[PDB]
Amino acid sequence: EEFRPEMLQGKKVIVTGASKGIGREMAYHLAKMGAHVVVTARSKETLQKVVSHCLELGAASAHYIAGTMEDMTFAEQFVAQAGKLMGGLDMLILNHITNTSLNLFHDDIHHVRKSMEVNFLSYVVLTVAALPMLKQSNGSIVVVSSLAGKVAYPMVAAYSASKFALDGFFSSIRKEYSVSRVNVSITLCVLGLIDTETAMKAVSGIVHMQAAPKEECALEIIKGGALRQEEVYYDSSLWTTLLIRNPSRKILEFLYSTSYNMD
Amino acid sequence: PLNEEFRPEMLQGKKVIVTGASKGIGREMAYHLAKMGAHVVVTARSKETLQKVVSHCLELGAASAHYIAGTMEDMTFAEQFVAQAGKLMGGLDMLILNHITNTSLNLFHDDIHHVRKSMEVNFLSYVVLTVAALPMLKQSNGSIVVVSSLAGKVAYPMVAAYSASKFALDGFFSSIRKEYSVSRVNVSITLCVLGLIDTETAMKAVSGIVHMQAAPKEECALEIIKGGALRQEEVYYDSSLWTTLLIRNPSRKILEFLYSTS
Amino acid sequence: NEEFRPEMLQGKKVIVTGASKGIGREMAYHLAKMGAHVVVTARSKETLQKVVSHCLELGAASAHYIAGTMEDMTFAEQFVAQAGKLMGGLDMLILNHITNTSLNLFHDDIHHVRKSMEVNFLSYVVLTVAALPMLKQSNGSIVVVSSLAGKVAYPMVAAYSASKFALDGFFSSIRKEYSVSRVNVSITLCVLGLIDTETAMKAVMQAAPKEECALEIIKGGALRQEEVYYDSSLWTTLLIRNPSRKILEFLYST
Amino acid sequence: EFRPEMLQGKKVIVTGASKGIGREMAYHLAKMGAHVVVTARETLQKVVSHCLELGAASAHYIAGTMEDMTFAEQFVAQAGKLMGGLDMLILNHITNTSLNLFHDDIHHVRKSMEVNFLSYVVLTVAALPMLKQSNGSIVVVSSLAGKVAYPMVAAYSASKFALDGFFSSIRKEYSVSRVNVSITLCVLGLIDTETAMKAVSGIVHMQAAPKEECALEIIKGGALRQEEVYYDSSLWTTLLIRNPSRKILEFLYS
Ligand SMILES: NC(=O)c1ccc[n+]([C@@H]2O[C@H](COP(=O)([O-])OP(=O)(O)OC[C@H]3O[C@@H](n4cnc5c(N)ncnc54)[C@H](OP(=O)(O)O)[C@@H]3O)[C@@H](O)[C@H]2O)c1
Ligand SMILES: NC(=O)c1ccc[n+]([C@@H]2O[C@H](COP(=O)([O-])OP(=O)(O)OC[C@H]3O[C@@H](n4cnc5c(N)ncnc54)[C@H](OP(=O)(O)O)[C@@H]3O)[C@@H](O)[C@H]2O)c1
Ligand SMILES: NC(=O)c1ccc[n+]([C@@H]2O[C@H](COP(=O)([O-])OP(=O)(O)OC[C@H]3O[C@@H](n4cnc5c(N)ncnc54)[C@H](OP(=O)(O)O)[C@@H]3O)[C@@H](O)[C@H]2O)c1
Ligand SMILES: NC(=O)c1ccc[n+]([C@@H]2O[C@H](COP(=O)([O-])OP(=O)(O)OC[C@H]3O[C@@H](n4cnc5c(N)ncnc54)[C@H](OP(=O)(O)O)[C@@H]3O)[C@@H](O)[C@H]2O)c1
Ligand SMILES: C[C@H](NC1=NC(=O)[C@@](C)(C(F)(F)F)S1)c1ccccc1F
Ligand SMILES: C[C@H](NC1=NC(=O)[C@@](C)(C(F)(F)F)S1)c1ccccc1F
Ligand SMILES: C[C@H](NC1=NC(=O)[C@@](C)(C(F)(F)F)S1)c1ccccc1F
Ligand SMILES: C[C@H](NC1=NC(=O)[C@@](C)(C(F)(F)F)S1)c1ccccc1F
Repeated sequence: EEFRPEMLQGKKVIVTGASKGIGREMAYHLAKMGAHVVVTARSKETLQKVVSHCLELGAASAHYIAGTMEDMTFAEQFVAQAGKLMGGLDMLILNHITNTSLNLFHDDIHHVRKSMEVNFLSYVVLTVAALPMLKQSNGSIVVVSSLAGKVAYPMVAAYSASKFALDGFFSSIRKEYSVSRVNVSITLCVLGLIDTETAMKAVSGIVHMQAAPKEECALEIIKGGALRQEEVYYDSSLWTTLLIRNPSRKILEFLYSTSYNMD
Repeated sequence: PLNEEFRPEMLQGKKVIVTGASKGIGREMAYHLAKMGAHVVVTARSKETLQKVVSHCLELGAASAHYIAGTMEDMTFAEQFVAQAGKLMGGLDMLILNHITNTSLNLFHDDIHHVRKSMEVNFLSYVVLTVAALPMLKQSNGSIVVVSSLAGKVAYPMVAAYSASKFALDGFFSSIRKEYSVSRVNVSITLCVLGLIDTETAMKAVSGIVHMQAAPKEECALEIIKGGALRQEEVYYDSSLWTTLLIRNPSRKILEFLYSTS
Repeated sequence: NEEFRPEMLQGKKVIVTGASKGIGREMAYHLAKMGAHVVVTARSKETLQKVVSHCLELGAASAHYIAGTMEDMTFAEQFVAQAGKLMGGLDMLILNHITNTSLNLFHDDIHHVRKSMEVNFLSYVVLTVAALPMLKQSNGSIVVVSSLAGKVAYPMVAAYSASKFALDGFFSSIRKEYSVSRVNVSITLCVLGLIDTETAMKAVMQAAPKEECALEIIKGGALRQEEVYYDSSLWTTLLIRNPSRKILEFLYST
Repeated sequence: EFRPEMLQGKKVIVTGASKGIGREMAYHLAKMGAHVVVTARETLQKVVSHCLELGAASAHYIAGTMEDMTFAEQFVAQAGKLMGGLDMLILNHITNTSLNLFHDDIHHVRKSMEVNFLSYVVLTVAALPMLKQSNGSIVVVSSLAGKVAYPMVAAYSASKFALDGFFSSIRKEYSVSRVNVSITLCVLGLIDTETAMKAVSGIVHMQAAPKEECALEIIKGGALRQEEVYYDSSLWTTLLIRNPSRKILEFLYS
């Protein structure tokens, strides 16, 4: 069955990194469809604006909780506070990333580590905190990832490590869930260049290729999440999105799906 | 890569670090390297097992053989280990990154400690060891060998934390190889993708759960070294040597080639 | 955009070639049970009468046979004209016959190569050409039976494999021609592994069931699928797909 | 790795050598100092003389139509006599073709199959004793259309696909029977040949590679005893043509 805006009507959603970029755009779509949303990011000032607009858009309710996802206590506590405020949770959209520039890896281990903590580890912590509420609603988890979390790109090594780790972690637990019969879907989003302020300021110097619109991106993420799709692909090039599928991975996974015996 | 056949003489007098070399694949690499007449420095936590590896290496024919014991959970050890290892041999030609944190098969529930420890031991420390070794490797136009798994190319249930860390290795080191191509760094990076190998540890952890043909650790070890010496980008090793034909990704090579002009 | 149910063949007008034995005979039986009109062909006149009588028994709307050799292109063309006359049209053309073949090393057997190409490939084109007006009348379907050896190289089946490869290239090309020209005739290529037919079991390895093979060919044809895969091993069937070929056709489409 | 030394003094046949890629192959072989025999249906005399100007060890022609299988078998015996043996058989000729939707042109399908495929098998059968003696090479020229479906070239595509099925199957027969003759299938994208440019202008919107390098890459591949040789304008494309799932399935080499 196709996508219909009424799927999100009165759904309780969390969106992280929702103060700008694709995250903000997702908050607004959900707002228009009349969902309950809790947005988060570090900056209370920009979050206050996302919230007022979400209200003007017709969100069933909108609120923010500010803090840094470098802090795993905040991450864990935020999900509880969000869930209690809404009276449950049907969808968790994991979107935030730590600030990153294009540069050749030098000696910047602290940045590799910060990338792994914010972009990967916090997502695991947020998922654990949310799973009980999601099991209750038979809800879904949306993980926002990149082309560089599927293939190798220079200039983004710390950031690619962390997005590859997302695919590794979440694709493994999706298999775990389907045998444990946990009715929580996990959707991985693989995005090419998207025209967000920070992306444009980060890349527009070095490389360049055509950036897709953030507003359509955001909407395509929500729909893959709504339709319990395993992977969402989104780029300006149709070539790229055809090429990003990995049929041989799919083959190996079925091949090996028999050679274990679990209960 | 080098357009030529592997010959053991390629490693004679070469200066090599092997991590997690107290047992399993790591120990067999040290032995192979010793038989070939390389200088070897091995590491792991177990002082006592490391001493035994060193003794066999010396009588096997190593130009020289030493060990330094410590935990790769400690990023200060990792960084110092490499400095100390390069002092022992007078430089470094190959760095083989092989160790991993003790892990066993389990459904993920809420062990964030374990996910964290995995990322630190199986991923972060490899970055730290690589930063420390790069100067020495540049002086010798040498090689980095990163040992990985099937579960670092495809999803596999029960190894979620481990798989996260091995995927991250592909992502990090594959990106650095691109960067080494742009900036003209003559240090090869070989990522090894292994199926089930019959190591003590693996055999106990998967017994009764997975039902697969385990391949021989001795041959596995040699293929890794050969891969490294021939400066291959990837090495594939599995008992079912046809499976290794799937795991290569031409769409990925194409997108990497395609975006190479942006 | 659907799933299969036997009732899709009820009242359909279906030609089955190579229907005197093996898979083709099973296909005719399946179609009879589904209540189709069936015109069967093969060389064996006396065997075909027996196939026809049992098809009636089973519930075919009607059943007829016409005997002849598909080495004769004039027979191929006349057969289709007469099959259409007996049925009042045509909904599905199942092209299944092959010439007699053994596993053998290739030395100097040009005559076997040519004959393979004639019977296994060229007769399929002639029958298609003759059937096309009617299949256009009906928005019908062409079902081409092929082989693993028509996708990949196998020693000892060189002439057979040349003819099965040729089928893929010929019917896959016109299939794209029918898209662009908006001809609503589907083309199904069935790629099959070892099947437990009397002929194959002697000539030759895990053999899949012929009865179940026959139904799967019909299903793909009925659902208007581009390719159908059938082997005793699920592993083999996963691998027969070629995503890369799909990309390149997707590519060159512009 | 390849060096022009490799072909100095080698006895080579080039078919369809009176125009385009074929002609260029003779020239390269001439600048390499090879014995060439070239064939086609006059212009061969022009080609044979220019081969001498470029310093071929010898340069001869035999004119005929590869529609005639008697000619084909005779031409090779003749050519083998003239050079006293054969090292490389380069099969390059094709029948004249146009871009066109297939409708009811069975004669063209038949002609294509005879000239483009059956003749290549006739030439190989006649060449096999000599190529065995000299541990030689067979080089088959094929196309994108011989690996993927492509509208407008159905007949051609069938014949090219048939070359792949046939020659890759015997390649594997040669290995298991330890016959030390190599087989090189060349898969070419669009080349800026005089027939191809006239045939596809205004219809295929594609970048054409040059005649010169194509011939050389063809020659190198066969000199180097490579299984397949891809050549197209697109650096892009050529990573997708390789089919690992085919490789894997063939590894029911058992
Ligand atoms: N844009 C692209 O070209 C593109 C391409 C591929 C993938 N993606 C993916 O899409 C997602 C969104 O990217 P985007 O370009 O929209 O991002 P963006 O505009 O930079 O927004 C990032 C959001 O995350 C927040 N954030 C930064 N540090 C944080 C921290 N320590 N704790 C909590 N939140 C933090 C930011 O707000 P604060 O600073 O106030 O905390 C901001 O709200 C990312 O996951 C990215 O990987 C984007
Ligand atoms: N065996 C397989 O089936 C298989 C399959 C796919 C990939 N691989 C890869 O191949 C490589 C070797 O695996 P294996 O099976 O040989 O493993 P193993 O036998 O368990 O060896 C692991 C090594 O790492 C050391 N180690 C553990 N914790 C450490 C720490 N904190 N700091 C430093 N060293 C530590 C161990 O010694 P101590 O405890 O004494 O420190 C031992 O020397 C790994 O990278 C693995 O991911 C193996
Ligand atoms: N069996 C397998 O393992 C297998 C595997 C892969 C693909 N396939 C494909 O499946 C199809 C059926 O194979 P099968 O195993 O069922 O073969 P089969 O039992 O030998 O039947 C072949 C049919 O073709 C007919 N035939 C033979 N020569 C003919 C001619 N010159 N003119 C007209 N009809 C002729 C035969 O009947 P008459 O003698 O009465 O004329 C018979 O009815 C074939 O297209 C084959 O390539 C089969
Ligand atoms: N050019 C491309 O864009 C392209 C693309 C894909 C594949 N290819 C392959 O490259 C090879 C050569 O192509 P090309 O473009 O060079 O073709 P071409 O320029 O037209 O040359 C074809 C040759 O075949 C000869 N020929 C034609 N009919 C013949 C017959 N009945 N008997 C014997 N010889 C005959 C012609 O000489 P006469 O007319 O004097 O007899 C001519 O010498 C072919 O196998 C083709 O499939 C080419
Ligand atoms: C958020 C963004 N992510 C990207 N993800 C990707 O795969 C890149 C390379 C692009 F989208 F292809 F451009 S950019 C990014 C990551 C790292 C540095 C800058 C930057 F804009
Ligand atoms: C070291 C081993 N690595 C593996 N990597 C893999 O891909 C596994 C699943 C196997 F090889 F496919 F079996 S096992 C392993 C990882 C995690 C737990 C046990 C264990 F033995
Ligand atoms: C009809 C059959 N076709 C086959 N096609 C195939 O791909 C073969 C090799 C098999 F199915 F893989 F076994 S068998 C066949 C072809 C040639 C000789 C015998 C014979 F049984
Ligand atoms: C010789 C050429 N062969 C080709 N082979 C191919 O695969 C084509 C479609 C091209 F190479 F893709 F352009 S063209 C050709 C074949 C048939 C008709 C015209 C014509 F130019």
